[PDB]
Amino acid sequence: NVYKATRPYLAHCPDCGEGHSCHSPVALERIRNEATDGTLKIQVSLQIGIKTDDSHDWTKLRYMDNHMPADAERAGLFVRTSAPCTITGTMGHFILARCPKGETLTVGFTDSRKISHSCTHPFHHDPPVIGREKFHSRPQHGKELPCSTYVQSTAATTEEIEVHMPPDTPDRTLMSQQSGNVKITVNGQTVRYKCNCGGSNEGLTTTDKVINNCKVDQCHAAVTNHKKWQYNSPLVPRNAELGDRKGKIHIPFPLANVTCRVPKARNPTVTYGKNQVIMLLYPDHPTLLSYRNMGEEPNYQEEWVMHKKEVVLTVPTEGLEVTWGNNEPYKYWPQL
Amino acid sequence: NVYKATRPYLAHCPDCGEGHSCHSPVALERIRNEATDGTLKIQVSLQIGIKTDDSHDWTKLRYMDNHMPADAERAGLFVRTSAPCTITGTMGHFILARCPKGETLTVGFTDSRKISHSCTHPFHHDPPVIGREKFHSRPQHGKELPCSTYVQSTAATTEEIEVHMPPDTPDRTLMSQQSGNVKITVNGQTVRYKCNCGGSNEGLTTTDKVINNCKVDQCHAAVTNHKKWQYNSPLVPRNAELGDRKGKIHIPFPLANVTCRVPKARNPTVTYGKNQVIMLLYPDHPTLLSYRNMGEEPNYQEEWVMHKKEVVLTVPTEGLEVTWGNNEPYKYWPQM
Amino acid sequence: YKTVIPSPYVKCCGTAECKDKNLPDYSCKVFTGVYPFMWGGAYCFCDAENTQLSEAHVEKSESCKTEFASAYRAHTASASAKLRVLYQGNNITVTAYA
Amino acid sequence: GQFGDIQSRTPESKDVYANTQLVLQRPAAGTVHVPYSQAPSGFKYWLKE
Amino acid sequence: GQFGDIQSRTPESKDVYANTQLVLQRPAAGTVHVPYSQAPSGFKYWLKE
Amino acid sequence: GQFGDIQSRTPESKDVYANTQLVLQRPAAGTVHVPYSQAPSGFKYWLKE
Repeated sequence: NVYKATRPYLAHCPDCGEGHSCHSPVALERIRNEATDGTLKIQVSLQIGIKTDDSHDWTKLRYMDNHMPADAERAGLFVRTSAPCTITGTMGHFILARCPKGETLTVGFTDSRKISHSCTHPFHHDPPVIGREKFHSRPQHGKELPCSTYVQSTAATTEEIEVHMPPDTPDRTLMSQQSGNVKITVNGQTVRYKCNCGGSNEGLTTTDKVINNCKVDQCHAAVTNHKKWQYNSPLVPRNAELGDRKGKIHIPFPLANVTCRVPKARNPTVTYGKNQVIMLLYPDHPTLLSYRNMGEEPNYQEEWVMHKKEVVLTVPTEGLEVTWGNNEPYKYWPQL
Repeated sequence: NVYKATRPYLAHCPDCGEGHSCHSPVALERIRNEATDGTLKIQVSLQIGIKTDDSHDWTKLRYMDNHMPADAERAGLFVRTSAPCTITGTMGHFILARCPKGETLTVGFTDSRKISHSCTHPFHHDPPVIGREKFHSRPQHGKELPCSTYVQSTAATTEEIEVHMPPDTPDRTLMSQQSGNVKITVNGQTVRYKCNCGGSNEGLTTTDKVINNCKVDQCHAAVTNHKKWQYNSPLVPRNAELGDRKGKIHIPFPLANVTCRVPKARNPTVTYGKNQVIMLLYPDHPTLLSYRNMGEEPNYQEEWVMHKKEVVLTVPTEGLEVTWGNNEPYKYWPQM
Repeated sequence: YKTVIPSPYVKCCGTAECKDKNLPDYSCKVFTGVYPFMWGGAYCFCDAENTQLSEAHVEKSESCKTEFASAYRAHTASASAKLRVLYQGNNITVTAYA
Repeated sequence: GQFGDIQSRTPESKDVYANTQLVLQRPAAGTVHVPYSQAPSGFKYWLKE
Repeated sequence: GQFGDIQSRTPESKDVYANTQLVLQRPAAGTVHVPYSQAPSGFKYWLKE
Repeated sequence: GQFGDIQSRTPESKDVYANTQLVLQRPAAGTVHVPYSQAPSGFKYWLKE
């Protein structure tokens, strides 16, 4: 249970809502888009499918709430670009989603206190249409084309992330300006403190401490817990009394080449003439039309047909090959 | 509570829902977009933050409901273009909102009877290009540039509007056929009546009146507003027994010069040649490219780079200055 | 600019008259045979004997104090320069009118 | 519609010059409103071009 | 695909003329459907062009 | 930014060649992050063009 040493945490966000930056528990880390099918591998600050007591529960969510981790609902979790996204997998920091055309990715959830937090990152989403037809619903039976997707195998293989120790979690809420002195409120936790002022200016306290004649800005505290592990996040600071000491853990949902069933453009209204071919193209989505001569000079010509179009193509003695979208090339021969 | 004297009224709408035009209490008047940051100043038919008894309550809304003003909820109020908008200020007829790219602006709310009314106006929204880069999502940290927005301070200062007496509203539901006579049911409102029949056939009543031997079709009533105040609107007629007698009230959300945060384009792959400079531009968002000669003839040229582009620029003896987005101008000089 | 438009004077069973006002871009017009409607029905009693006075004028917007462009007439120019001098092995800054 | 459609001495000045080509239109059937035909802001157009 | 692909005497007429170039295709593996290749409505195309 | 910005002998090879023009930038005020300027994937660009 690799989740024994593993744990959750918090990070910073560039957009928590209405263009304002804050420290969000749903902070975005890495948005992977290696899959050719359109599936996005989103890395978040919180953990999904695990409870605060370290137990598997698919309906529950684990997020960081002011120094302590708290439980939330799986139904409250949402992903969106320009319109809502369909979630196709959740485990720990990772979310799998199929999103429409967008310029900014948004990931959010709802807590126990009925308060919604969401992180927005600028990301140009535009999956490369598979095939030559822009369909919405996937067919059960169709043309087999090579593509890529993230598999649902949980097995510890292939891909891996770097995890380091979370020495002492910084917390400014532990210090308070008591008139002209600084009070350190422990709240049944082991706190490591350091101050610029005289007298006691270092140590590891288990009890409430007070620093005489000092300011909150000239002090620093943080909870200790060098017993849990943390992932190498750029949104979390590096451990002070540590160089490049780090660990590594295998990650689920790897990228693998698969097969996708696409469609084919509808045949156009074809009428023959004296050494020429007339085509009435009716495309439902942007369809590519290409043609070449079957002789010495091929003279390749390509054009993206989008609207109702009539094309007149000259057919030489050698022959003319016309390719209309994902359909097999149509061969034409004149004579006489 | 300046909302004691002031009141609300009704108007017309071009789209209340599903492309049908009606008389909406959430009717759109003026949509101001002078702020460079992206803030929109929306003027509506109803009043927010004021109750029917003329008292300040931020959780309450005041809208017109068939001749009489009624109370609603602040939480029910919504603004949207293509996706929902974040409301950053509400006071009276004015709403402040940050909206994404859209072609039609929609403003709505929910009443006491749990019925939702929304007004849609065609408006081309596309926050101007503050700087030299056309980004979508706003960054938390970037280049500081001067801009303007509407602040959320409710405080009665700076801007103001004109107010006065309102007109009379028509209402056939005020008259009733009591056997062979006409009964005018006031319901605690000032009503102006006129009839074809003899006796009392004119006046301004505050009490329930009865017209003996008359038909409902031969009469006509309408509510009026005098004890209350009204804003000098060009869509409402001027008070007959009044010249230029008017009052004035301070308005929320004034315009103030703030600071916008932008980003700087990434350095381009630069390769030097014989009196020429080659740049491989890779823009993430629409970035402006401008260049000039550092001599007698500057010959300024500007172009918006959006895709992968290779640009060859001639460098004269005097020098060539190239500006790529929000980055500092790159200076180039000829050599051997 | 700000197109200041007040509430239109709807005269029921009568005629309204335009008053020539000394205001920037002042525009006035009276429309005959108007039958307007409100929430509870018709605002006027008469069918075709009603008029509507529509008055308007152009003013400077509230933004003019902040958002504005200035039209200047440049006459002559006065030159002034910041000069660095390495005098007695030390750099000295000189700022004076040219 | 051009740069200078509205001319004032200073941003706080009292008297202003205005040439915007403002004409009132007849209101819609059973409607209370002031419809008008006017050339758009020359300053707003200049700020773009 | 052109204006006149379907010709009838009156909008309520019984007999009609039709030249649409309709050809049936073989159905997909383990699928019950009638796939076909036909030139789109000439009237609908004309209404646009 | 071109085809061959990253060169390796086999898909399972140990040693790799890399020319991507990677330069580190100064982080934002009161922010912990590693900002950088690097030419986009030549292979991803080639797959499109």
